[PDB]
Amino acid sequence: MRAVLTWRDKAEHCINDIAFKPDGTQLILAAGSRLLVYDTSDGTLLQPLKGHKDTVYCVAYAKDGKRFASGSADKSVIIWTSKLEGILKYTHNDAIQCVSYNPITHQLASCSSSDFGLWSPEQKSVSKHKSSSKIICCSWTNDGQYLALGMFNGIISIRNKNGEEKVKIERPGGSLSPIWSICWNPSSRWESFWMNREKSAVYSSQGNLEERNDILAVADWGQKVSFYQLSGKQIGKDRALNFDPCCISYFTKGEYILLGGSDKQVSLFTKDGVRLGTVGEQNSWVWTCQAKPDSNYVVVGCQDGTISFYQLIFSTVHGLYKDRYAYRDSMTDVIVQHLITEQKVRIKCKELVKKIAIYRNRLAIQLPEKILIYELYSEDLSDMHYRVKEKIIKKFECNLLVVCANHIILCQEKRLQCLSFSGVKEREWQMESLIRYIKVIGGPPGREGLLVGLKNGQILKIFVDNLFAIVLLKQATAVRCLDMSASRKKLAVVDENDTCLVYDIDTKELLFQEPNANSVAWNTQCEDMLCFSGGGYLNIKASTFPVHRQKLQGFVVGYNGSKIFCLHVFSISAVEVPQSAPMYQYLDRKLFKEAYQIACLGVTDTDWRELAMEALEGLDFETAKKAFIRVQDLRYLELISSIEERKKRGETNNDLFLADVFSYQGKFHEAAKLYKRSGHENLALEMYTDLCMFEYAKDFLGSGDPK
Amino acid sequence: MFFYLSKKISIPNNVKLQCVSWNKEQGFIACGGEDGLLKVLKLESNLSMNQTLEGHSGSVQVVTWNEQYQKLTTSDENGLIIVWMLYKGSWIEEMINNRNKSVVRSMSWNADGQKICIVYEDGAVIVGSVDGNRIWGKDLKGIQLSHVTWSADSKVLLFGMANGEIHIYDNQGNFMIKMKLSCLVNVTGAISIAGIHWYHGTEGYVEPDCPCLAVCFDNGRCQIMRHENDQNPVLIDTGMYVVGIQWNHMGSVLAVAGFQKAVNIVQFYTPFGEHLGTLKVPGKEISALSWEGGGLKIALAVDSFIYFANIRPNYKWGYCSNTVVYAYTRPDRPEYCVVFWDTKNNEKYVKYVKGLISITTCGDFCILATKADATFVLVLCNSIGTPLDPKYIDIVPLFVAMTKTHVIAASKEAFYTWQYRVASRKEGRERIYHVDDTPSGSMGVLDYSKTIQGTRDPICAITASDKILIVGRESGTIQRYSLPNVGLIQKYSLNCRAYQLSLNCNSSRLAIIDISGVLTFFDLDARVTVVGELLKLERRDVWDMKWAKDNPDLFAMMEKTRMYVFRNLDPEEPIQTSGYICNFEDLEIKSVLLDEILKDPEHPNKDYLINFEIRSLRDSRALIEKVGIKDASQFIEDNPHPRLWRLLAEAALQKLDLYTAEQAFVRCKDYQGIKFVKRLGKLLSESMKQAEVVGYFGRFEEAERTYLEMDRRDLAIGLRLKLGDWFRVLQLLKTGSGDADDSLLEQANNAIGDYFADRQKWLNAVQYYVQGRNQERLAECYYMLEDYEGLENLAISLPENHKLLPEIAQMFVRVGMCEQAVTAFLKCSQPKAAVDTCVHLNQWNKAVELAKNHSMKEIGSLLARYASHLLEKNKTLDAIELYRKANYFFD
Amino acid sequence: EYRSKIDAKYKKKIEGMVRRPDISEIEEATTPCPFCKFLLPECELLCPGCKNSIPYCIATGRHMLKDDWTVCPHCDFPALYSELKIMLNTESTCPMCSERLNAAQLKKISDCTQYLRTEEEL
Ligand SMILES: [Zn+2]
Ligand SMILES: [Zn+2]
Repeated sequence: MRAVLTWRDKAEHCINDIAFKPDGTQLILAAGSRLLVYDTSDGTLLQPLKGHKDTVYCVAYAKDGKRFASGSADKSVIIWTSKLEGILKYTHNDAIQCVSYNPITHQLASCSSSDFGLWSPEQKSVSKHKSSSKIICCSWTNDGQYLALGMFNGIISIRNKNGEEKVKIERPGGSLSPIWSICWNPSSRWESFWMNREKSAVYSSQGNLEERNDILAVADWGQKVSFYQLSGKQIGKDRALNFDPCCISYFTKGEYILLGGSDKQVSLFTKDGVRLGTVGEQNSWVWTCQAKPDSNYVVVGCQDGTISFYQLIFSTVHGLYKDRYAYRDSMTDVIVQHLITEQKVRIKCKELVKKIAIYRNRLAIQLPEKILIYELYSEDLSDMHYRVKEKIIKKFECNLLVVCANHIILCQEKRLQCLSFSGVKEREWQMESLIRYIKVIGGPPGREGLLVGLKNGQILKIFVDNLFAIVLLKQATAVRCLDMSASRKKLAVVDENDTCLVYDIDTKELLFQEPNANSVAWNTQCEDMLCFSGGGYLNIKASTFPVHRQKLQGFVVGYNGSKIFCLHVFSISAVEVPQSAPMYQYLDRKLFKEAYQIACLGVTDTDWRELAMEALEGLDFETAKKAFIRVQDLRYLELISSIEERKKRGETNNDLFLADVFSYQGKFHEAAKLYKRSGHENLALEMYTDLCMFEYAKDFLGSGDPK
Repeated sequence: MFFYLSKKISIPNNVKLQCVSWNKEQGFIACGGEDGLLKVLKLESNLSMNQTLEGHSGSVQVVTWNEQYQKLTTSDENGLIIVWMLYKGSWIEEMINNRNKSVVRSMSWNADGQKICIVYEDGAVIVGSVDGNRIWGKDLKGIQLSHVTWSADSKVLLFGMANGEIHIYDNQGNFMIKMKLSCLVNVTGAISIAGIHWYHGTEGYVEPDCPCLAVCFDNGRCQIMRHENDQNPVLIDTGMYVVGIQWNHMGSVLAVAGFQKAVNIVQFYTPFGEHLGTLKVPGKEISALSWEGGGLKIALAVDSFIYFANIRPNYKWGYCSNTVVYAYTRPDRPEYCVVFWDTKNNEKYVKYVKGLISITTCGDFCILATKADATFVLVLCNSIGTPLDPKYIDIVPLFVAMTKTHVIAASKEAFYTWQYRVASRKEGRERIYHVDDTPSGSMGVLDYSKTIQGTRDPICAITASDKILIVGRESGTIQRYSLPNVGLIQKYSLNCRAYQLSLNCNSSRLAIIDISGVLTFFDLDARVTVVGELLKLERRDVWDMKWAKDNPDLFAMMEKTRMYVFRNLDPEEPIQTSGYICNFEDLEIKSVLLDEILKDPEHPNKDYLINFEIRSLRDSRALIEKVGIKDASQFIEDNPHPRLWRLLAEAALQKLDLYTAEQAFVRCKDYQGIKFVKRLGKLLSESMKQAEVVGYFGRFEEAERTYLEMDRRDLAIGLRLKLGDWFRVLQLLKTGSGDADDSLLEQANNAIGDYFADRQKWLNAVQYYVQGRNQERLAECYYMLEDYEGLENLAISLPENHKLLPEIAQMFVRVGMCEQAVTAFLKCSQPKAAVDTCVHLNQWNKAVELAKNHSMKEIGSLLARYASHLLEKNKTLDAIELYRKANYFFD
Repeated sequence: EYRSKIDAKYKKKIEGMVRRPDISEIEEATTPCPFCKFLLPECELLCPGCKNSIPYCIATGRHMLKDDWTVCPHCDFPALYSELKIMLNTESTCPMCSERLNAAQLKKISDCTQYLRTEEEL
């Protein structure tokens, strides 16, 4: 989690309420006696609307982007329209506490200290209904059928569109816990209802619930947040708070909750109420904590008059080991996805997952107060039944988390610490400058290897069972995204200049450099293959050859067999590597065994035939046999068998074989030249007489006329 | 997207029909009569011609199938609702209901069939479950209803007033906002709906957020809107009293049935509002539409007749190498599923593609024209689906024409040429031309300012041969450019608007199928005094065509349900088939039944691939059958062609003439065949030659069985060994005896180990390499499997010296097993490395001990300076630890 | 599996040959097939030319030859006339039938088509 302050601007009075234009273009405040209209993109104040005569307490758009109401302490409500002109007005007997718009029917509901009034757009008068006590909150249901009124008595009256009190929810404590904020869960099918949108005249005044799955979040002044169903039954227990809440809201799809108030800060919560983190730290009470209608942006208005516009950023927390990929879903769950069978598995942690480390039959999840260690037990390659192995209960501070069979590794500054699964600390390594990267490179269960890179530029290998770091390299610039070849014979480094340097780990010599790399992955199955993404383009290298770059959205997480695995916005994706390009690159260099190794990863049959024929012309009969077998051409297989047995019996001329291959493909001319060069014009004559090309046989009548 | 009337069913006694409902899952057609008549029918001509006359006096107005649970429901003008179930192959009334107030205006089942809403004229609404009143029967208000429809999730339930207002409801009598009608703005008089259809996505959506719901009014204007829209595809029709609306089964075509003032019409539209044609039904007046389950046939009620129209949709298919590519949408995933069904190996390759504007094929390649999140993509793919090259272009790839070494993607106002191959890889020369640019012989590179000028004569179709590029425009004008370097050579200005274009191999003539399906021929080079001329071969209902890759004169076409083949404007006998020409080559036509495949897209049978032989090949084969080889050979020599020569040679080989076969191989210039026949003649036994020839044609199992039956396990083994069937070699070696079976079985086991290891399938190759005796590869399998215990066992099982032990010790050093590496090196007799690894792995005790044993004594300085460096780092404790490990206890 | 089973007299020899490999091997001579006159190794019995199994000389085990053909008068098994004659100098019985066989009983056969007839067509 991380929130960046896009813009902050201070008014001259407490910010009472805020409202967003549904398009998100502009927002509206309620500061003192005027309505400030701000541009969401920048924060430049457009217009102070000057309709009311006293303090403005509330404001709300109509979910249609055509009108918005505002009630004030002057005991009046003014309905403005877009383009910011006041077109309608009416009055109450008291200061208007809050006003809201029906999400579907645009039926305005404005409450006050004594009564609440409903007004349809086509209605010619305001229907006033008396209330038990002072109302402070309005919350229309998503379908627009019910209205929840939170009151100063610690009571919520849920009423229909007419005003009849359908149900009454009594928060414990009565007047001990005034109800200061409420909000319906906005996650329903009706959320998409209005996503396809396209002289002040005073108005007179005229004085089942069981099968529905609706959640009302309630922010009391007994310092608790409750969640109530439409039937009055509560959902779960309360969430004890140490501050008076003043604003409870939701994101666009109702996945997270925003809570502010007596604490001079704003907090993000799960939809269940588990605290996730801090959005902003303010200097006064946050009186409103709304969020942008369709983005991660949030806007916070406090009593000091400050308005702050944060952009919430969620960090990708994930691990990958070969064919398994665990990531953080919904900020509290861990999803382990198989990269072959695509059988996802969800693990509920009920707490903010901080770090994830995955390994063969091991899954470490660093919860804010503990680390959960999960294991696989069935001996199946596709087993996906993770059970809890251990719970290391300790408030951990670590830069990186890694997990090995029977061990856990914590990276913290220059300290690389090795703990058991029961929390016991076994070993500790002190590093040179600062650990930037760490990765398990396999090994025996309790004796595994670790590949460490430092901001010093130095790259080390640390074995869990011994207390000494083996120096692999001392680079020039810092290290990032280390990876090691499948055979542990080659290393690949990214060094803060996007320059992928590949080193021969045993001779300390580098092999090549590439100028744009943000992520590197060696093929776990083909040693020569390399992948690296940087600058929005994929790259696939075969040995020391040119690249075959694509466009890409995201960064490379893995490269297994013939599939790249890239992450784009918490979404994994598989790119199918074109094996034919490295195959033909190896072929042009007359490297047939390596071309076959690349082809075995999967190509078409035309490519297989092309490799077979190029091997034949190149006189590599083993690779030619294998490729032809994968095409199953008995003609060419029997030709190669005949050539092999002729070679076995003693024939050791490498031009007769090429002449035969050319004659057998159908050249009939280069084959004749090869036949003559190898000292056999008789074979060329036989070829031309068999083909009945007698005009060419005259050329190869070299012997003369001895019959 | 073509359409033609195909059948007719005259209802007896000339009663008027007021409703046709084609059951989608089962091919049942329910027809409502004007005098109490109600009939259930089924095709394949009728199979289940039924007269469900139980009840239903007066007239019959509404008819709805329940799909799941297969329950028909029918209503009178007297309000008698009857629900019918299929019992004992006949339809019997199951439920009967009668509300005695008004007439049922409409009925509709839920998206899952568990709930039904019926709307009356007096405003009463009755909603029932499959058995009884589910929730409510509401009396509503002073309104007259005409329609009813559920949503995808069955939550909203939108009605239609008699005065022309659609009201959105709650799944109860709770009135939500009235719908905002955007299609009618300038209308003035009274408006009635007459047609509402919501495509409950059940075969996927053509676009991830395509318009689904569709409303039309009797005046003629329609809006295709998603949920409750405010801006939405608007359409204007000349349909006076539009009679009906029907979505396709995939929701990709909308059929609007009405009649202009002028006469009956069934127009077709795309979900985004693009027009597609007009059917021009005979008779007095239409009454209802109903698509088939597969959307291929549409039944429409005209007077006392049920006219059937056959429909050819726009399938996204292609043929590359031996692979049929075909794309379809599915409910679960929001992107197109494209199957690269390789017919040669009966393999499938499912890809998932987001945009997928088009699929085009040429040679062993396939261009998928797609829309990305450099806004549009052209993915160049292999025949097995692997994307070789995604090329990002900006203009819309509305029309894609793919020649080998060129790809032309044309929008309505420009075309883009990209060379993707060389006659052999990417030599990209990307160019963009506006249609009215008249490019010169050659040239600006990637100048995209030409795609925004706009034109009054848009592009309708494009094609490109190896030499020329033909752009068809909406006025009938075609423009011809030189393809390798685009330059405007000629303009022709044909008669009718072009839909499909094709060029023969000579690029000398062009076959044009217009929008109405009429096929004509243009001769580009035939100069009359003008430049090009027509050819007077107008056909009527053509919907597919293909030239030969070999013969300029040879042509193939599909008209309605028959395939015709033309040799220079001379048609042959038709072939009753419904398929798409995958290939026309070597007197052979390969076609596929996409209509059958796309009904079961998961499992395409090989029975759907049909091969035809044109008159020449069929005649030669039949003459070979009737008279002996000797005379058919003379006939084929009179009319020579390489395909016929190869057929004659293979027939002779089957008969084992070995003389006619050799001559016919000479005719084909087939040296492989000549050599094979010479080798076969050198062989001196029948049933040896028969085995050889049955191996020649690829009947490997037949050849193996033949060799076994003649008591030759040797030659069966040899045949299996020339091929790669090593499992077959193991199976055969299990029985009988051989000259050298231990070596043969070891070779088989090593080869299977290689077979599994080349596919990265260790723990299967490890099973072999052990029954066989392979060491070099077995160590690699253990290493990649990280079975270091196996590596240790292998290293201790090897002899004292070996070429593999040093490699094993290096592997051990890399993984970090000092002890096993030291033992392996000492087995190699390389103590120097055995101590260098102890130093490297910081096992100084072993290093000093081995120095004392093997007399190196150079590690004292190593320890001294290592400890000096450690002390320089203030790690005195580490120095003490090493000095204790190295037994330098004094220090 | 076969380790720790070589005769103690020969373990030294076996380990000596393996430790210093000697790939030096004299090539086996090639002789014609009796059916198609194809040159194949003397000890190879399946001819790659005619795909026919070749009878083996009961004296040497080599495949039979047309120009050195003979048969034991007792067991009617093929044999190489020169090779059988040379081997009979030190053995007084047929190697195959274990019957009393002298050198004089061998008659060189010129027409061996009786023994070269394929069983399928005969
Ligand atoms: Zn032979
Ligand atoms: Zn004998």
